[PDB]
Amino acid sequence: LEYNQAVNALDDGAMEGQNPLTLRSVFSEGFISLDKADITHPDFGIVF
Amino acid sequence: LEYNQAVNALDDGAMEGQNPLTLRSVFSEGFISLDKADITHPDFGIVFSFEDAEATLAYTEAVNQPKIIPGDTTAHIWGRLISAPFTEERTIYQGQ
Amino acid sequence: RIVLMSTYLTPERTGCTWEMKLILDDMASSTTFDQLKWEPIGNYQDLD
Amino acid sequence: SPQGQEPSGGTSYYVSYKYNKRMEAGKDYEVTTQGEGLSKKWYINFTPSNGAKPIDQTVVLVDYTYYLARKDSVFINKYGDIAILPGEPNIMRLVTPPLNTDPENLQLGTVTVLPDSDEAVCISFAITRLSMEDLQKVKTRVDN
Amino acid sequence: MTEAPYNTVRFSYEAFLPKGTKVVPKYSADDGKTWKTFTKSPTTTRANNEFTRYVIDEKVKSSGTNTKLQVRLDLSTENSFLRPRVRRLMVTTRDE
Repeated sequence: LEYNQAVNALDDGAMEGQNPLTLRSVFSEGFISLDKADITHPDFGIVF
Repeated sequence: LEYNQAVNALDDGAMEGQNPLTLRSVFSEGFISLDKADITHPDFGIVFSFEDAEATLAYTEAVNQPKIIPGDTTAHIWGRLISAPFTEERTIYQGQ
Repeated sequence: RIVLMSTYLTPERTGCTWEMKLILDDMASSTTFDQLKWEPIGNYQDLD
Repeated sequence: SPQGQEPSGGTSYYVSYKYNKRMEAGKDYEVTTQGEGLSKKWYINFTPSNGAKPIDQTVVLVDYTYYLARKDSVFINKYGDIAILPGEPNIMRLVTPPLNTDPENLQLGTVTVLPDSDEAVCISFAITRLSMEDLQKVKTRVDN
Repeated sequence: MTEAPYNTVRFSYEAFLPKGTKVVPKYSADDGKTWKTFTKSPTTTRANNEFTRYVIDEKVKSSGTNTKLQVRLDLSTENSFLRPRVRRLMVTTRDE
């Protein structure tokens, strides 16, 4: 999994990939991480 | 996740482009191995740090064992060992 | 660069501090162990 | 008095130089802070408010006191005679562990008592119980 | 690269260079014979809260493909304590 982590971080790192960079960037949320929850939008009437 | 990742390699002989299809292949280095390093190129001179995953310029490893000023050293040099200043005391005696 | 890899036991009710008075090739001629203080070093870990 | 050539009193005459002024506190530098937490730092702002500053890209040199952190290696023993061992005092960069070898007091790491303060940090070569910390070494790279 | 012959190399790599330290990023598409500096410049982006990443991308064979290669970082400095530091080499050989 760490060989595969180096392949992904360095060789997906190297791209020549996707449709080059059509997709710019990503956000992801399991409904689990304090740093991706915006509780500073106290609109957050929800529980993980 | 490893056998779903193995399944991704079982897509990847067949995957549709993955890229558009442009990828040739990658040479890549994380500085915990000798296998991508051309140390046989004798101008090579880095010091990879083998779980730390970084290197810098190679180093001259100047090892020293310090040497003792025996008076200023209040410590008794206990044979090979070194120990505080002491007197003896007779902790035990049987006199029969 | 530097290392301490001296070796000892400090039993309980004992202690072993390790220190240098470092005159440097980075320092002037008169700078000697009078002017230097006991500057401490950690064992089994690298130092600069 | 070496008796070469000289100006008059009323010839348009002057002297000029860069001078190493003793730069003055608040006058020639305020201090401000930037970066915080694991990055908390201080800045001799060559007073953007007040400064008789040097010329741009001509020297500044600063004297100051600051707090050492202290990397208090803490350990526990066969009935709580804890080696609460106060650490090597240095800045947090390499505030460093006294590597205690009391054979009762077990390696828990360090209560790194904070600079100008009290608290704790543990980034170390120090190893706790039988490397069973391996469990998290594994789970971390999994979680990456 | 006879597995995927390359006209192009993205010599992407990562280094924290202290003051005045260097890496020269190089290829010898002739497998380590003539150390050519990468003739198309790295995108010297800040990598993270420390390092610079250095995304070269370059038609290293101008005229069809190289089938083979060597690539390099010439770590170098003004003193033994300004030490250039290196990680995350990310070299797609490429055919674009």
